[PDB]
Amino acid sequence: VRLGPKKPPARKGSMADVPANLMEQIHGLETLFTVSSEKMRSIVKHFISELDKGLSKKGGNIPMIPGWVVEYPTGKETGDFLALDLGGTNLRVVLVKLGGNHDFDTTQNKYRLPDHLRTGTSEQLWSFIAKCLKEFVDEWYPDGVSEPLPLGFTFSYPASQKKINSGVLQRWTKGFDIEGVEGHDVVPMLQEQIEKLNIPINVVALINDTTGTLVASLYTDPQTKMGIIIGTGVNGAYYDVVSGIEKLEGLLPEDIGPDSPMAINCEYGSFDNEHLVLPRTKYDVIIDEESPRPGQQAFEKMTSGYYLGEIMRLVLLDLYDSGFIFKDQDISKLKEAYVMDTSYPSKIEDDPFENLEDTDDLFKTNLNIETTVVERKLIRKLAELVGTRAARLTVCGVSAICDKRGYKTAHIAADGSVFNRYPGYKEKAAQALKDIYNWDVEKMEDHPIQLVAAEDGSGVGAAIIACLTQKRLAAGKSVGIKGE
Amino acid sequence: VRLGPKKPPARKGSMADVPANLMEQIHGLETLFTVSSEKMRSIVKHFISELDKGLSKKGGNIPMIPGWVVEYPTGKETGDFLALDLGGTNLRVVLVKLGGNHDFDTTQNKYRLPDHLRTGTSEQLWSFIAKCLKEFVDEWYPDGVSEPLPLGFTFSYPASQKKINSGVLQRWTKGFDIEGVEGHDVVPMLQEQIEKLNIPINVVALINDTTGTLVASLYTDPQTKMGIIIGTGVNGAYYDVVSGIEKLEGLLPEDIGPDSPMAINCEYGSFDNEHLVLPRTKYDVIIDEESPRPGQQAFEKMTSGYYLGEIMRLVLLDLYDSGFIFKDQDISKLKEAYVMDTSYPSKIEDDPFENLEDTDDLFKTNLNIETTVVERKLIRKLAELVGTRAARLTVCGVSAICDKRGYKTAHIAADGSVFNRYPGYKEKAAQALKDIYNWDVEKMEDHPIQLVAAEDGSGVGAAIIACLTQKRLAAGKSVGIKGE
Repeated sequence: VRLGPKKPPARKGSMADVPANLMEQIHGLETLFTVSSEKMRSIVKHFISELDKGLSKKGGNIPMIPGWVVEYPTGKETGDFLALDLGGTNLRVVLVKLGGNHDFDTTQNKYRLPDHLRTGTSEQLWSFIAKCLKEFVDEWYPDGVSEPLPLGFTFSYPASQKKINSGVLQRWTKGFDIEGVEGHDVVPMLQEQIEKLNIPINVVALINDTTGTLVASLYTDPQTKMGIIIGTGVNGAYYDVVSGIEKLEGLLPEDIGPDSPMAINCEYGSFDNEHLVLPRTKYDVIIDEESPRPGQQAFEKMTSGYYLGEIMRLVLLDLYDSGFIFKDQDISKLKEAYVMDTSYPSKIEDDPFENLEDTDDLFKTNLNIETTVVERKLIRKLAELVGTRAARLTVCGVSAICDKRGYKTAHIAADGSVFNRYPGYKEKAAQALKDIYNWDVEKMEDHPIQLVAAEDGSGVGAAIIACLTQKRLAAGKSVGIKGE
Repeated sequence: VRLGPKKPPARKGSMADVPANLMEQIHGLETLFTVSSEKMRSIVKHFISELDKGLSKKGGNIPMIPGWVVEYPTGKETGDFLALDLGGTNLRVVLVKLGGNHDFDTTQNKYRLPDHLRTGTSEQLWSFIAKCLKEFVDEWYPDGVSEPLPLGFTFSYPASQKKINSGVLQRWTKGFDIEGVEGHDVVPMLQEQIEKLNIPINVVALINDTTGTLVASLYTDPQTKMGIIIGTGVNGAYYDVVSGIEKLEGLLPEDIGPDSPMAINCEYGSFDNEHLVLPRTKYDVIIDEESPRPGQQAFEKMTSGYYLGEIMRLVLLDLYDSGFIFKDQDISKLKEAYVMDTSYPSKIEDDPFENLEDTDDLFKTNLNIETTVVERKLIRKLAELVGTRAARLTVCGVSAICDKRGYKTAHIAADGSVFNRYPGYKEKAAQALKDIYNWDVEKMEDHPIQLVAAEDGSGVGAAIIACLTQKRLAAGKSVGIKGE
């Protein structure tokens, strides 16, 4: 039925019928968008320097935020832990029972926030969350608990913390506008409503979701060396060592000593805001100039899935202006910024046909543009270049973290819409790693450093970080700066 | 992010808070929609009697159509062969190179049919298809070929054939309405257009796609015993033996002997149109009575994914009318036939939350109905019952074919949107085979009869049947009834 259920083979992609003038333009696009293996190596050297610089006292464009997880999960932890994952529209409550053999069981609910909460009072927001937590606990522990359930709170809003059981909101985003919260620690605000309702929970950790991706995945997969999100936003987290963090010198208690692990939330979207190494094209420059913050987020702009259609849009417009393509078409829909989302390069890269009929129907239907087959062949080459460049640049952050820490082998626990859904992304990223290291290895499943699907960072990961944190808190081991 | 990239585990699905009166209706639904293994076995006995009846001279509700493939592919076939698949919106052209080691390579194009084709003239249709084939051959064979390319034509319209290289259209479907084709053999009509354009192709076979699914999958997977489609429509194909086909007695040449294999396209959607054996409910009766052809396609109506939402819509409306659910809601959407497509039970079965928030959002957003959590638990149970009943009744068809032919081990090469995408469908069907055979086996890979993904029947399958047929035609071996 249709093409049958199995993944169609890649199209042959003959260029024999493409006229010389378009072939010249395609080869021009290859020089603008191709990232050489040696170029990746060059970017990784700079990236390692900038990781180091973000951990220094002077700091750098990469935040390199300490995540206050100062131990590795062993996979042998047991017990019941909660996670709260607060988004802009919904929250999720997860009960994780850790089985102590790299395994876990989950029970989870999701609650839609009423639309007035976002602009309501502080107390009503924390009240709503505590009400959801009471309803969930009352059901799953109808006879109560012997000890309070430790909870890990994924709060992925700009926030700072001097210890793991704290989060001082810096500024509301994802929609919110509530008074009396910016500049305050949210952990006591949530805990106060929890205690007001006599719910047996202690909020012991506040985290970024990518730190949670790292930790949940290392609990299940002991080869895990990094958590990476490759989607609309981008981020990476990994464990560095305290002796490598100059900006914490003089701030730590003796029980977070120089050889302690320390999870880092890199927030590396701002890598190369100086615009030195990343291969920004005139199209990337336009994107940046037209973005909400020109000059910010350089690495994110170069690797996020959000921009991949817009790159194509601007290139196609440039080709149309130069008189090469769409000569007798009405291209008005193409002039709309972001009209081409990530589905465009994805559907074009997935097209299994030599005549590129999926790509034909996509342009005719969505943009009112008729194409010749050789135009579609240029379009398909361009989509391939854009998806492949994004993968090759994302793996530079992977290779920089691995080389910084001396990981010769690693599983890189990955999540995000580009990793999970972009066509051929896993193949592109594996070939990119192989190109960087020049490995003599036949199959991608045998690569020394390889991306694998992550465990749930904002749910499971927050619950396992709560476990690790409660173990320290109970023993009186520090999980923050001296005195905090 | 979200719930992380891996399939969430199944929800716990506690029924502890469901009031007694609603819990009685839930258990009533479970009794009504569960198909016991004892009932599966009984259905299979009647299904086998009906397969035998369809092959008899007097015939029966199951067509049991001889497919005129009278040999098994060995996997040693080599060479270049074409397939054409004509659907209602497009046609697909496929070049299949057979490697001689159960292996093949494909090169394919897809041509969208001009708007006017479906209602234009026969000449317009066959001339369009020939033009597409000319453009395709002229490209992949620019210096021509040393022998004409044999072509398999997947023409999945009601048609009769007295030999494989023929198809006399009975009735257009899929929106076609072309004068001067019904009651005529379409093979010479296509061949004439190919010859007018001097394209080096011989149309050697016309097939139903399910016959293609059987043969392509047996070429690649020597354990294949059946091809099965579980989608919007349902069908199954397998090899019987000529001595087992009474309705061909007296009609065959000596070289299609009593021991020859014969592929059968069952068209078993009409099994039990008498409505005596399948466990219909009043809801299935309403679906049949309200359908375009009441009393037809009984087995299709009980196993196709097309009706799974509509079964739920009717059950839910019945429970509302009875006063049990949605009291005080505006249920007018529930009153629209086919408002609930297959995505409803699919999304509901995938909902990972104990409070069924995905199901809550689906009902509010799409149906304008607010639910209590206990209503959603009834809705979820109903979706599981409906998907599970469909899987177990499809497995009765599989088990009837295996038991008819004495297959105690088999790969069942499966395709269609239900098999490929319906949540948990592969585990539902594997459990159903274990139940009917009462196998003492823990792991699915140890199951002696298993559904596996099919190879492409309408492309690769048609091309492989062209290959088998060409070898016979060249040698003078028959592929049809005497004299045809």
